[PDB]
Amino acid sequence: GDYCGQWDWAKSTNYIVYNNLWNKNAAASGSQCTGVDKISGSTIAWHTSYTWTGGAATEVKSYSNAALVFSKKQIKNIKSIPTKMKYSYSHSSGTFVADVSYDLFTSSTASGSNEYEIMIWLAAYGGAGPISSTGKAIATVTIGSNSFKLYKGPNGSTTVFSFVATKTITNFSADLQKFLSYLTKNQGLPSSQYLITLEAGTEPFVGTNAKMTVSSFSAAVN
Amino acid sequence: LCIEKERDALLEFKRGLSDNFGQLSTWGDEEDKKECCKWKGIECNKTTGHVIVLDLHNAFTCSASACFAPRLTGKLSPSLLELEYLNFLDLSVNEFERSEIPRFICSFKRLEYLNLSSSFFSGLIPTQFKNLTSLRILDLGYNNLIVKDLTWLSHLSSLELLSLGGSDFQVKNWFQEITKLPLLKELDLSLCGLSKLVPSPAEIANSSLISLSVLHLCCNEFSSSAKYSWLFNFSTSLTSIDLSNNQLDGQIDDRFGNLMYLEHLNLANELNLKGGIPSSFGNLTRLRYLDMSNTRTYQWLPELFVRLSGSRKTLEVLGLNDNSMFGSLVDVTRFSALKRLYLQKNVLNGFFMERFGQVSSLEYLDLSDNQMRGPLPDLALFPSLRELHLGSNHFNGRIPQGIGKLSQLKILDVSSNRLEGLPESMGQLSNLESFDASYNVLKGTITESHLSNLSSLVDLDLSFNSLALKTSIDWLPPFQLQVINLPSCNLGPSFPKWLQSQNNYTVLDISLANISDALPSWFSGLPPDIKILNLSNNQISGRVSDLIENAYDYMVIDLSSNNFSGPLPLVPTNVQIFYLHKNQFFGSISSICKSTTGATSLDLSHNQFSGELPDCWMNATNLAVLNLAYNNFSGKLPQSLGSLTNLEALYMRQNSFSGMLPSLSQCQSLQILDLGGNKLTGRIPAWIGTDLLNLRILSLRFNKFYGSISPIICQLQFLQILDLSANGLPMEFLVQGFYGKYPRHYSYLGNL
Ligand SMILES: *[C@@H]1O[C@H](CO)[C@@H](O[C@@H]2O[C@H](CO)[C@@H](O[C@@H]3O[C@H](CO[C@H]4O[C@H](CO[C@H]5O[C@H](CO)[C@@H](O)[C@H](O)[C@@H]5O[C@H]5O[C@H](CO)[C@@H](O)[C@H](O)[C@@H]5O)[C@@H](O)[C@H](O[C@H]5O[C@H](CO)[C@@H](O)[C@H](O)[C@@H]5O[C@H]5O[C@H](CO)[C@@H](O)[C@H](O)[C@@H]5O)[C@@H]4O)[C@@H](O)[C@H](O[C@H]4O[C@H](CO)[C@@H](O)[C@H](O)[C@@H]4O[C@H]4O[C@H](CO)[C@@H](O)[C@H](O)[C@@H]4O)[C@@H]3O)[C@H](O)[C@H]2NC(C)=O)[C@H](O)[C@H]1NC(C)=O
Ligand SMILES: *[C@@H]1O[C@H](CO)[C@@H](O[C@@H]2O[C@H](CO)[C@@H](O[C@@H]3O[C@H](CO[C@H]4O[C@H](CO[C@H]5O[C@H](CO)[C@@H](O)[C@H](O)[C@@H]5O)[C@@H](O)[C@H](O)[C@@H]4O)[C@@H](O)[C@H](O[C@H]4O[C@H](CO)[C@@H](O)[C@H](O)[C@@H]4O[C@H]4O[C@H](CO)[C@@H](O)[C@H](O)[C@@H]4O)[C@@H]3O)[C@H](O)[C@H]2NC(C)=O)[C@H](O)[C@H]1NC(C)=O
Ligand SMILES: *[C@@H]1O[C@H](CO)[C@@H](O[C@@H]2O[C@H](CO)[C@@H](O[C@@H]3O[C@H](CO)[C@@H](O)[C@H](O)[C@@H]3O)[C@H](O)[C@H]2NC(C)=O)[C@H](O)[C@H]1NC(C)=O
Ligand SMILES: *[C@@H]1O[C@H](CO)[C@@H](O[C@@H]2O[C@H](CO)[C@@H](O)[C@H](O)[C@H]2NC(C)=O)[C@H](O)[C@H]1NC(C)=O
Ligand SMILES: *[C@@H]1O[C@H](CO)[C@@H](O[C@@H]2O[C@H](CO)[C@@H](O)[C@H](O)[C@H]2NC(C)=O)[C@H](O)[C@H]1NC(C)=O
Ligand SMILES: *[C@@H]1O[C@H](CO)[C@@H](O[C@@H]2O[C@H](CO)[C@@H](O)[C@H](O)[C@H]2NC(C)=O)[C@H](O)[C@H]1NC(C)=O
Ligand SMILES: *[C@@H]1O[C@H](CO)[C@@H](O[C@@H]2O[C@H](CO)[C@@H](O)[C@H](O)[C@H]2NC(C)=O)[C@H](O)[C@H]1NC(C)=O
Ligand SMILES: *[C@@H]1O[C@H](CO)[C@@H](O)[C@H](O)[C@H]1NC(C)=O
Ligand SMILES: *[C@@H]1O[C@H](CO)[C@@H](O)[C@H](O)[C@H]1NC(C)=O
Ligand SMILES: *[C@@H]1O[C@H](CO)[C@@H](O)[C@H](O)[C@H]1NC(C)=O
Repeated sequence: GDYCGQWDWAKSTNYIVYNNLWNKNAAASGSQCTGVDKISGSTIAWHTSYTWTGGAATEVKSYSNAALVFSKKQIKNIKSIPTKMKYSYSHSSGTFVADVSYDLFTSSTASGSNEYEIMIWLAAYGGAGPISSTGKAIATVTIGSNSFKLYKGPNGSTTVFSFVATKTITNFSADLQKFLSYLTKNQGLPSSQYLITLEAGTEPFVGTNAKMTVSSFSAAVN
Repeated sequence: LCIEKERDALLEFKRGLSDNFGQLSTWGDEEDKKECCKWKGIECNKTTGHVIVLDLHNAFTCSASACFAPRLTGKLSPSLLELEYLNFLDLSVNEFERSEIPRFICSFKRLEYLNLSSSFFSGLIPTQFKNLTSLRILDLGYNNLIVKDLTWLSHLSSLELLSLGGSDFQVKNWFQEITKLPLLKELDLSLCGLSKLVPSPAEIANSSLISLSVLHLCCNEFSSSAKYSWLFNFSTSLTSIDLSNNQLDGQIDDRFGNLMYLEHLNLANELNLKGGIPSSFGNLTRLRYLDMSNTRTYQWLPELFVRLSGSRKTLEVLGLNDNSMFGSLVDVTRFSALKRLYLQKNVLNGFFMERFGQVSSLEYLDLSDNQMRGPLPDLALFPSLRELHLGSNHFNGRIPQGIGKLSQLKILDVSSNRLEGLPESMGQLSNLESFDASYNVLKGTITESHLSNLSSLVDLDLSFNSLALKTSIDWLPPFQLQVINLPSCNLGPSFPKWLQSQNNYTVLDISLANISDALPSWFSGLPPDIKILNLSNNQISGRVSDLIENAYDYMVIDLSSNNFSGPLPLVPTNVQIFYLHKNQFFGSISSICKSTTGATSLDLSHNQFSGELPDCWMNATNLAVLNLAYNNFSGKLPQSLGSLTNLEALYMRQNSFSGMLPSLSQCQSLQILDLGGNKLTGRIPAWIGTDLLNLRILSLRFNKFYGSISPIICQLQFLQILDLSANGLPMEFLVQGFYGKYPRHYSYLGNL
């Protein structure tokens, strides 16, 4: 059942689907109401729907997320972070700005303040793009038949690495350990960082009568 | 001055594009819009009316983890050929149809500035670009285009700037084809896969030896001096070199120091610039900007300053942050034009001394997350500071009485140091927006003069210090502060009077202050959007039933460890942790969950509460820490507790609970369950061993449990504590919006 509370959640076995309107009061005069549809072992299914218009349209408004709870394990000692995702997205009229992204974080300690953030954007609409200190990609990488452009920039203390798919992906699947290890070898993330949170959702900036449907979101840390 | 065909053309061009956010709203065929040259983005020649400038370039604003751009998402219309004489076309940071660069652009023959950068222009350059012979400056950077033949370039002899960054660059011999341009002052090849394409010594011999001045080569996978050595063939006449983000594993080539005019060098975000700058850097003379951030250069700091002494007088910005640089910081004033110095997150273990007898012009200084010691220097020598970052070190002494001379100072961070006191003279700063001197060893009383004359203050943070803050009784502060963290500071025996005057704050932490009167009547009109109120650990009194306001979208209410009284204040609607323990409340808690609440942790323990627990816990499903212990409670455990899908700790010790224990099957996840001294009866049920697999502490002491023990309780195997006497038979929770996007994790397991 769909539920509209600001910080409401729904623990679901392996995955927790938080709805955060962590930025509702952006003068965006609107409402968002999320909700889980199906459960099927490793694969979950969910949706949201929203209408954020006006106020501050430079900003994100919410990150409904599908999250994993897992044995927090060091980046060195992950063999595989397999995942897949299938969705389709529906909107109306004009000024539709938003993205669809994974969000991973890392800290020194299993329970520490987020120090690194890894976003992997499957879709960018309307002019929505990742925090970049330059405006321009540090590098372009190809992983498992997907081509990604990497941006890096600062969210206060967190260093946010963001991969952007050149092909706006409606059917993603990959090993996020390849992404994590690419960063460790090449950009400079320490392998000693502990992987803390895995999230996958959408960040809306503006939109009207929107609705995301997730056919599946399998994900793991092995 | 405006020419008719041009408006007509410009209007048909607009008819194709979809501005959506404006920008093109000032364009129209209307009488009121009748001069096209006073429109946004057009400039016309003063005598001939023909348009010369068109730029629909758009920048983008970044908030939080995301940055946004109003891209034009239109079709780029060839009616623009009619403009005839434009020396300036800029369509940067706009998305059109993400398509070929239209060939009609090359049919201009009077362009000098074409910038199509950071759009989505794809495919490959039309060869027709060779017709554009008139082009002084071309930017085509950061699009999705592939570049395999560079033949046209030869024809644009007029060029003085070419960016081809961010290309599928696959050209074996650019060196030849780029030295063909007589006046190319600046070249950008960033993210062009330059490393795979390396100029031969031979191709460098058959070349034109252009006088090149500015080079950008960032994002090319070089990793050694080899694949970028071709650079030093312009040793004669270079000024900027951008070799940032190159996986550079090696010591920097001493050649750079030799270059006579280098004035800007970014080698930031490398793999290992072992050591650092060599001695040839003593020969650099003029220099302005150096950036070795995130390179792991392990170098003695004052030898770096020796090796930059070639430029005491020219160097403006020095960025050596997030490196393993050791040493001490001595005589940075010697660098007379240094304005920004970024040394945070290094391994520096020395003193911030400055004894040159000169004055510095540093506006921004960051020495945070080091190991530094010794007292601060007289900051009167650093008057131009706008922000002074010094946290996470080991500094000592008082803050110097000369800090009062920092007028342009806005931000001061001296957190986590061992400093010992504040001068009155910082009641003179008046531009200090955020002042954080938390976790130090400051001692003494802060008078209103300490904070006199500081109108622009919005953040004050003096946490966990041995400090005192008493103003005069009739003092009116010149500041309204959104953030007020004054824990472990005695603010007055009386509730601080100055807070009657502050109405803009949204986080109030007055805890462990020594306070003892009753809650003042004025404090009820507390600002309507407070998210964190921590009044705990005092001797505050009053019945907060009617002294707090409700549903103000709280996030953290902690009113514990006081002499408050009355019945429970009705819980606000959006609060997440609501702590009322260690007080003198009493009465029902029949009001807790009549209204829906998403509190994740409430603590009602150590009160004089009473009654039968209401059966409404499905109106608060989100609880994970329930703490009703140490209260006088009589009644059956409400079957509603079965409604806690997530509950991590259930504290029910030392009540008068009677009856059987209710179905807790659906609360499969829990780690702590104690019901000590609860006078509860019934057999120990199966579901403790059956559905409640998760469990670490189980205490059912001094109750009345009849019946035998199920042996199935041996199947938990993570249970650490078991206590079932006298019957006759690494944990935490989260607060979501705490740091904006990022949640906060709070620990609650304690004495084991
Ligand atoms: C074809 O079209 C293309 C598409 O547009 C054209 O491309 C554009 O070219 C423009 C130039 O023509 C570029 O504009 C210039 O940008 C630079 C960028 O560097 C600064 O900003 C970066 C991001 O921070 C800012 O951005 C956002 C958005 O505004 C804000 O949210 C931020 O708050 C921040 O704004 C700050 O800056 C202002 C400026 O004063 C402050 O007053 C504010 O209060 C804000 O604080 C960032 O990369 C830079 O920061 C570095 O250092 C920081 C701390 O110093 C650190 O936090 C960063 O992470 C980064 O750190 C790195 O380096 C440090 C060492 O410094 C290391 O320690 C660290 O490890 C890292 O390695 C920097 O903040 C900007 O400097 C320019 O500003 C000057 O010029 C414009 C006008 O053009 C003015 O508006 C400015 O105020 C300023 O003007 C005067 O003032 C200067 C001194 O203050 C003086 O020196 C100037 O010369 C001048 O007199 C421009 O803003 C544009 O970026 C670029 N865009 C793209 C997409 O490519 C292309 O040119 C065209 N082709 C052509 C023309 O041929
Ligand atoms: C409403 O307000 C009240 C009161 O403000 C809040 O209740 C308080 O909350 C505080 C924050 O949690 C808490 O302070 C923390 O206590 C932790 C446990 O303390 C242990 O270690 C101390 C050592 O202190 C000794 O040395 C210092 C320094 O000289 C002296 O000042 C002390 O007097 C002692 O001599 C022991 O004394 C205790 O017995 C415990 O063993 C601390 O761990 C924690 O410190 C950590 O954070 C500090 C931040 O600056 C940091 O300096 C310090 O080094 C610690 O670092 C932590 O984080 C790093 C990084 O992960 C980690 O590696 C470390 O291991 C550590 O985890 C704080 O000192 C108060 O004790 C507490 N008071 C009460 C009554 O509960 C209340 O929470 C608040 N309301 C809400 C809702 O939050
Ligand atoms: C810093 O700059 C100085 C001066 O340019 C460098 O020292 C000088 O290096 C040049 C090299 O071309 C020497 O000039 C020539 O040397 C040859 C012998 O190698 C000689 O036969 C020529 O007649 C000519 O003099 C020069 O002697 C030398 N020393 C000076 C000028 O005092 C120095 O190498 C640079 N520093 C670093 C660390 O590289
Ligand atoms: C604006 O237009 C005038 C003429 O329409 C230009 O003036 C010419 O400038 C060149 C070089 O300065 C001279 O050799 C010509 O003799 C000038 N002609 C006339 C009729 O004055 C002027 O350069 C144009 N400027 C811009 C920026 O377009
Ligand atoms: C690029 O420049 C050349 C040189 O002017 C153009 O070639 C001319 O094309 C016209 C078209 O009929 C002929 O009448 C001329 O005789 C040609 N001249 C030469 C020297 O070949 C060419 O058309 C230009 N390209 C574009 C797109 O304008
Ligand atoms: C009261 O506090 C609010 C914020 O909680 C201030 O509002 C913002 O202040 C910043 C400061 O530079 C501005 O950039 C924003 O434009 C302000 N936004 C809004 C919506 O007001 C506010 O100015 C404060 N008021 C006073 C008088 O101190
Ligand atoms: C759970 O909360 C709801 C509100 O969401 C309570 O419903 C209200 O009850 C009062 C009287 O008790 C009615 O006058 C209102 O009209 C009701 N409002 C709504 C929105 O339904 C409900 O009583 C609570 N449940 C328990 C068991 O206390
Ligand atoms: C080019 O550089 C190399 C090494 O830096 C040098 O030996 C060669 O003579 C240079 N040629 C010119 C023309 O500068
Ligand atoms: C603040 O200090 C300045 C400098 O002495 C002075 O001009 C001004 O009058 C002072 N204001 C108050 C209220 O003391
Ligand atoms: C309060 O609790 C005590 C035992 O802890 C009990 O003796 C007393 O009767 C209780 N008060 C009542 C039932 O009013």
